[PDB]
This record gives sequence, C-alpha cells and structure tokens, in this order.
Amino acid sequence: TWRKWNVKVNHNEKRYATASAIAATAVASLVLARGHRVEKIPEIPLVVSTDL
Amino acid sequence: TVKTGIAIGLNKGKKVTSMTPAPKISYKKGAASNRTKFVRSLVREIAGLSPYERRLIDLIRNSGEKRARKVAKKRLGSFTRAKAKVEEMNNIIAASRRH
Amino acid sequence: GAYKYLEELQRKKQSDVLRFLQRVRVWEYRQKNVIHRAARPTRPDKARRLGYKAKQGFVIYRVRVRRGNRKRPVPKGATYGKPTNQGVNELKYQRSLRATAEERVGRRAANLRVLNSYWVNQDSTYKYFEVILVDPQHKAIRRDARYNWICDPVHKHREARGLTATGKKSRGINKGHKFNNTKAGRRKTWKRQNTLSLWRYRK
Amino acid sequence: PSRFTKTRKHRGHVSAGKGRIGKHRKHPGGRGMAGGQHHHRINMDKYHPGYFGKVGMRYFHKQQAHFWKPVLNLDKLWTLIPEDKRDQYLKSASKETAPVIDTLAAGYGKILGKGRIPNVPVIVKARFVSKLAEEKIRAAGGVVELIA
Amino acid sequence: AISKNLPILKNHFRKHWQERVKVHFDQAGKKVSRRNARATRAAKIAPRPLDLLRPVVRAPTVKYNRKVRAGRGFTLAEVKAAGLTAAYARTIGIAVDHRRQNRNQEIFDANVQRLKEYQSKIIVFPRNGKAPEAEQVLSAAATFPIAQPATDVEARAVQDNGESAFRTLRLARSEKKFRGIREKRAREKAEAE
RNA sequence: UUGACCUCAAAUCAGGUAGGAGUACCCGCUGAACUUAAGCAUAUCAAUAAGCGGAGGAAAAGAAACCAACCGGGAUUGCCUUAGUAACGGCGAGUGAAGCGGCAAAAGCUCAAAUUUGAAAUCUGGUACCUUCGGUGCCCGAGUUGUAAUUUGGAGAGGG
RNA sequence: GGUUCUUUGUAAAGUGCCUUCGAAGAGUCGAGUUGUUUGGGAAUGCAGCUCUAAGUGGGUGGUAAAUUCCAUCUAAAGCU
Ligand SMILES: [Mg+2]
Ligand SMILES: [Mg+2]
Ligand SMILES: [Mg+2]
Ligand SMILES: [Mg+2]
Ligand SMILES: [Mg+2]
Ligand SMILES: [Mg+2]
Ligand SMILES: [Mg+2]
Ligand SMILES: [Mg+2]
Ligand SMILES: [Mg+2]
Ligand SMILES: [Mg+2]
Ligand SMILES: [Mg+2]
Ligand SMILES: [Mg+2]
Ligand SMILES: [Mg+2]
Ligand SMILES: [Mg+2]
Ligand SMILES: [Mg+2]
Ligand SMILES: [Mg+2]
Ligand SMILES: [Mg+2]
Ligand SMILES: [Mg+2]
Ligand SMILES: [Mg+2]
Ligand SMILES: [Mg+2]
Ligand SMILES: [Mg+2]
Ligand SMILES: [Mg+2]
Ligand SMILES: [Mg+2]
Ligand SMILES: [Mg+2]
Ligand SMILES: [Mg+2]
Repeated sequence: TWRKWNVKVNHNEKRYATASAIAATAVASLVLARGHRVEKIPEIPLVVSTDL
Repeated sequence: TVKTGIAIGLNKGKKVTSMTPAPKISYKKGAASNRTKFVRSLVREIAGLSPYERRLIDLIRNSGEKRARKVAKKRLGSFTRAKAKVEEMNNIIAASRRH
Repeated sequence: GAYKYLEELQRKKQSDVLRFLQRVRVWEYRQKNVIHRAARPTRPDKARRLGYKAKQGFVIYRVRVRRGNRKRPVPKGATYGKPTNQGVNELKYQRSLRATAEERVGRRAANLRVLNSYWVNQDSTYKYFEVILVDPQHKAIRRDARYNWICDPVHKHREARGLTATGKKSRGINKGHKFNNTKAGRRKTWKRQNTLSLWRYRK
Repeated sequence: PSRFTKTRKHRGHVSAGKGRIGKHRKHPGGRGMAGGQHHHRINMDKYHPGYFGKVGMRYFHKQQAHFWKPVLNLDKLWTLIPEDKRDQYLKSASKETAPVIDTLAAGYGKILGKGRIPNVPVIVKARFVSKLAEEKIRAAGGVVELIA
Repeated sequence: AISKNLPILKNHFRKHWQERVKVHFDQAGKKVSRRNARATRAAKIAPRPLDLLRPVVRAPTVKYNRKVRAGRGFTLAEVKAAGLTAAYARTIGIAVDHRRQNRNQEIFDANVQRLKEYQSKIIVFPRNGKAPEAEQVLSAAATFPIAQPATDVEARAVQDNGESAFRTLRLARSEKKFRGIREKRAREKAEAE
C-alpha cells in the first residue's frame, strides 16, 4: 500500500498548464482535432449570455 | 538587574518596563508554620534520637566537626544534608550541655 | 488534629518507640496468612492521605512478599543464547515488591478495586504492605461522587495495568527530560519513533 | 514507469545484465558499511577522508536555537526595504531622514561586510555587526544601532 | 558493501519497519471529518464562536523572541485588571492561564487592552432572559487578530556618537569573560597590606 | 452469673460481585535467537517475536517537583519540523531523542494535612407507602481509630 | 417557545480594604552499590539490597566535587 499513488506537481506548473489549456480552447483547429463538432459553430471562443 | 539593551555582556537582553508580579503561594513550600514547628519539636522529645544521631553526637564531642560531617555524609546521602544534620546535632548538644 | 503527630512520628523509624512497635508487628504478620484481611489500617494517617475513607466499601488487606532479586526461572541456570543474557542471579524485577503485593491482593479480592498501598514493615525475608481497596458494587461508593469514578469499567484492575501510584512510578510516568523514554508509555513512544509516516504527496 | 526500464530490454537475455561469471549474488562484499577499515579501505580514504576517528570536544544537550544567527551582507542590506519605497531613499542621500532597517525583524542576527552599499545614510538595527560592515555603514553616513 | 564515490547514507531500516508503515490515505477523509466535526460543534454551541479568546505572548528563546504569538490563556493579573474574575471569564469564552506570570508592562497592557475589546464586542445572553439572536461568528482569533508591535519608525535622523558598536560588542564580552578574574584581583588587592 | 469491646470464625444466612471468550488497536511483565558486524564475544536484530497478566470504544497520558536562560513560555495527546541532528557505539557495524517554531484539538480540576464541637449535621441495609434508574417516614447498623460542610497552593482560612 | 412548583433562600456564590495566619503526602526524597535499560555521556529511567532526610525546605538547571549566588517548579495521594 505504500507505493507512491499521488504525484506532487509544482503549483506554478499546474497553473502553467491550465493557462495553456484555456488558450487552447480558443483555437478552433485544436478543438476540431480534439474530436468536437464545432464545424458549424459561429465563432470560437463561444460566449453566451449570463441568462444561461 | 536591568538589561543592557545589547545582545552580549553581563546583562544582555532587551530593556523592558518591568512589573514584579505578586509572589505566589506555591513559592512558600517547606516554610515552617507555628503548628508544624510545635509538632516536630514535640515528636523529637517523645521519640528521641536515632542510633546514627547518637553516634554523631559522640563524634562531635570526641573527634570534632570534620569527622562528624564525614560520617553524616556517609549515613545521609549528601554533604549539604550532612551539614544540616551536624548543625542540629550541635543544637541538641548545646541544649543538653547547658543547665 | 492527631494525624499530623502520627505523620511526624512515623518518620522517626529508628526511635526506640518505633523499633519496638515494628518488632512486635513484624512477628504478628509472619504468624498470619501471607494475604489476610485487616480489620483497620495500622497507619490511619497514611491510609487517609492515599484516599482511604473510614466508611462501608473501603477494605484494607495486608500482604507480605518475598524480598530480593528475581532469579531467572531457567533450568539449571542454562540460558540458550549469547553471553550477554547468561545472567541468572543478579536480575531485578522491573516492578516494586509493592506492585507484586497489589496484584496478589487484587486477584484475591477481584470484586474490589485497588486504590493505593503503603509499606508497613519489613524483615530480611519479606516486605509488608497494607492495600486500600474500594468496593465498586457498594451503594455507599456508587453514589457519593468523590469516589464513584472507580466504579467505571476502565478502572478494572488498575494494579495489574500499573495505574496505581507505584505502578505509575515503575512505568516511569513523569514529566520532563529525565523521562523522555517513558512519558505516555515507552511502547507507544517507541512505536511512534519507529513508524514510517508516508503522505499522499510524499515529503 | 516499468515499460521504460532496462528490465524490459533484458527479457530474453540470460543474466539480465549481471554477467555469467560474476553471477549476481546476495551481498558479495558484506552489507552496508562493512569493512570500511579492511576491504573497503581504499574507497574510504579516497572519497571520505576523515570518516574514522574522533574530532574535538563533545557538547551534551546542544540547542541549535542558541546558535541562531543568520548573516546578512551589506550588498543585500537595501533589499530589506520594499522596492517601491526604496527608490525615494536612494535619491536624496540625506541625514535627518534616514531609513531605519531592523535586520532582526527580517530574521538576521549579524550584519557582515561584503560591501559597496550606496552613499546613502542608513540606520541599521543589528544584534551583531562585523568590524568592516560597521566601517562601510559609517562611511556612507549611517550608524549601526545595537539591539537585543 | 561500500561502493564508488557516493555520500554515506544512514537509512534506518534494519528493524521490522514494514510492520509500522502509516500511509495517510485518510488525509482527504480526515479533513472532511474535521470539517464535519467543526460544523457539528458549531451547531451544538451556537452562537458561541467555537474557540476561546487567547492572549498575545512573547515567544521564548533568542531565535524567536522577535515575535509575538497567541498564548494559552490570560493571567490572573490580566483578567483582574480587565474588571472580571477568572471563574467568570472562563464562562464567557476567555482562556485563563493561572501559571503564566506578567513581568512585561507592554505585554500586560496589550493583553489587558485585548480583554477590553472582547468584552466590548461580545454580548452575554441572559441566564433567564429571552436570548435575542446574534448571528453566530465562527472565529474569535480572526475577529481579534494578533498584531506585531511597531518597534521603530519609518525614518529618522542619524545619531552617530562615535560608539563603534563592534568595539562595544568586543568590550561587552571581554568584560563578562574577565569579570571573575577581576573580582579575585579586587578582593586580594584590598586584603593585602 | 450478666452485659459489652477487640480480634477471629460459621451458615444452602440477605443482596451482590470475580472468573471465561475476544484480544486488530491499548496498559504492563517476561523475553529470544535467526540476522548484521563480510569471522566473533560487547553491539545489532530488539528494549522486537513467542510466553504471561489486565481494559475500553478507544486505551494510555494529562492540568508541571515542566521547558527554558528568552522581551521568557505554560496540562495531555497527535501531525509538520527539529533531525538522521546533539549524543551513544569493538567511536566498528550501526543506533539516536529533546527544547523552541507552525498546526489539529482544547478544559478543567479533586483529596490528605484545620475543633461541627452550641449538637455526625454523614452513609448502607431492612420494613411501610409512593410520583420507583429513585423519594419519604421509621428502625437496626456503620462511623468519633473521623462520616458530612468548609480549603487544594492558581491559593485559601479565622476575625473586623 | 412556553407551562406550574414562586419563602425555588436572608439558603448558596462572587466582588473591596485592614489584621492574624497560612496546616501542603517518609523506608519517601536523596545517596551508595548491583543488575537492566536509555541518545543521556563520573551514570536516562526502572528494580533489588544497605543507609536514610529536611522545612527561607526539596527537586531540576544534560561533566564529577567544594564555595558563593541566580533561575524555575512544588514530588513522594487522585479524576478528567
Ligand atoms: Mg549480543
Ligand atoms: Mg499528503
Ligand atoms: Mg548480450
Ligand atoms: Mg533460457
Ligand atoms: Mg548466470
Ligand atoms: Mg586485516
Ligand atoms: Mg444467602
Ligand atoms: Mg503497552
Ligand atoms: Mg556474522
Ligand atoms: Mg557474512
Ligand atoms: Mg535494545
Ligand atoms: Mg508478543
Ligand atoms: Mg467492551
Ligand atoms: Mg475519539
Ligand atoms: Mg482514560
Ligand atoms: Mg488517568
Ligand atoms: Mg498544581
Ligand atoms: Mg507544554
Ligand atoms: Mg550509555
Ligand atoms: Mg536501539
Ligand atoms: Mg466557599
Ligand atoms: Mg505535595
Ligand atoms: Mg528486562
Ligand atoms: Mg541496549
Ligand atoms: Mg517561567
């Protein structure tokens, strides 16, 4: 049971990857390559009203 | 008593307005009371002397203070208790010899 | 009161008055059973300051235990091992003769709980003890909250677990640097110091 | 991870990289620090000289908190001021208004003199100072204030 | 076996250490339990603020005496100077420590003043009244934070009196080192002739 | 002769209680050797396994005959750290804490030693009735070789 | 949240000043020796035997001892 299960990551490197992941959501080619059906979407990033 | 304000020396430490708190009661343990002095003095004449105390009384009269303290330190455990034992064997000898 | 005079008189153990009393009393205890009930404490001052109350539910027993070292109970003195464990004679039991006295009384009187015990006499062969016991089933003990704590199941056989005064002394239960091995129990301290503490995010 | 290890590459090979002659054994030279003076002596004298023997006097019950004295050099002395506040002190290197630096509150015991502070007077509150650190603070117009 | 140029390790694993391996798998489980325990105690003692007011004390030793932290409890002289008894203070969420003593006026003044805001910020419900609701505040430490004192000012005049603080340190320790020798010398110089 | 007292007995006396099981964890006793030291005896393994006694839902510890040496902290326990350090050790192999600091949780107290002495004011049991985890009255008993009130060192008591 | 028992009180408790006091644990502390144990090293704890206390005293202050101080607690009884 004392095998290492959880892995420590530097907080700034966790944040580094999160910022990269957010910026990758704005690239429609990456979103299309990831398997999403955004072929007929108006624009990326897709922003909707706060009423949602 | 007062600190010098510097980090080394005789009275090193920060200068602070002192307060001298009230003395506690626990800091009074051992202090003799009127009742307890009466009981310990009464028991001494009821019970009498120990065999080693009789020896110390004889050695004080015969061999002197130094030999009595050496035997008292052997019978007790310390040089400090040997002094207090020889001191109040001197008191018993002083009271017995007088009058 | 008279209990203060009894306390100061009991301290001068080598006076003529107590040399006679201890000589007569040590004879009486040899001629009685090794464990026997005492009708009253021969040291009522010492019993009081250990928590004895002169009321129904408090029992005094008297007990004598063989003095000396604990000879290793190996056949013919032969130990099977290294020379460091070949000692047989000069080996000492880790509990006081007072503690052995408390358990033997406690086993004889398993319906009671041992509160405390005190030395009364000794000769070359035995040390003599008087053990204060409290009845947890007696109604005079079950009410009167100053002593009904001992009616709890957690206090069954305190003398066997070393929870009495001599039991805690022999366990080493005292504060400070002199008792670092034994403050909360040395086996718990040893377990804690010999435990590998591994966190999910390894330090 | 296991899939990148040489154990995976040693599958199919008899000795798993340990040799047919050497024939990987339990503890061929002893366990741990065995034979540091006998059969591992050369390795000890080459790479750990000073290992065996005794050195100076013992210290029963050492409390490292007695010896706490973090040192701070003069080139880092001006880092104890926050940087936005720092510039208006570097300008107007004047007495009658000089920055007071409590090196103790920043966690330092002794101020050392690596040197070349600017020519701005500075009030230094220090538990200890080196002689040369005192010379350079006074040369800049400042003074060292002894505290405890 | 001793090997090539590596540091000497001291891995203490020559006992049955695998019988005493504690892996804190329950770290997430224990954190939820403490939060549930804190929520359970808060509802039980509502509107009391889950903890006692603690004094400000000077940390001991020379490494840490630059700091003030939260102490165990206010002294008997501190509670007295705040106009209340130790027995009553314990019942309104004040920690009272009988064994701590006051030898510092500024610590005592800070702790006495600390007691005065607390009495001015709490309301004690009547023992037999109607108990008006008081919108429970969970923390007493966060409501009365410990603040470090201001040792000096931002900037002031340079006052150089030619003391040479290093020389002051050298003379201070020299005076202590040779005091016992200089006291025998003074003793014998008066005794002789 | 009779009535106590003290000590010790007896009863299929009235009412109780103990044993044994479990024993992961806990409190103690007792206690190895394999093993390591490239041999081996001190050492190590290990104040461990086995053996034995005793509890609970936790246990133990616990409100300082503490830590300190500071501008002093302040019951116990546990975590991070101190620290593989101070220290111990054929000073070999190896072994090895504690203070401070930051957290979790926090909670404090009780007797003995005091003449109630113008009131043993204390308590068990039996019996009767009840509002029956108990209460009330009555009686026997315990208890002055000390049961209650009052005080526990942080104090506190008498008197004013 | 409410509803009786409201002589459920000079009964309990706390608070100021002065004065006299202030009882505080013994085959125990401590010491020697022996054995064991500890990181504890002129001896960390425990235990056996021998000695065996004082009361401005006692313990501790991690090098034995003597002399002079200083600091810090209040053991040898107990609950949580
Ligand atoms: Mg061996
Ligand atoms: Mg983790
Ligand atoms: Mg090949
Ligand atoms: Mg093959
Ligand atoms: Mg092969
Ligand atoms: Mg050779
Ligand atoms: Mg019957
Ligand atoms: Mg245990
Ligand atoms: Mg071998
Ligand atoms: Mg071998
Ligand atoms: Mg061992
Ligand atoms: Mg076992
Ligand atoms: Mg159970
Ligand atoms: Mg629990
Ligand atoms: Mg418990
Ligand atoms: Mg307990
Ligand atoms: Mg106390
Ligand atoms: Mg503490
Ligand atoms: Mg040793
Ligand atoms: Mg070991
Ligand atoms: Mg009262
Ligand atoms: Mg005491
Ligand atoms: Mg043993
Ligand atoms: Mg050993
Ligand atoms: Mg202090």
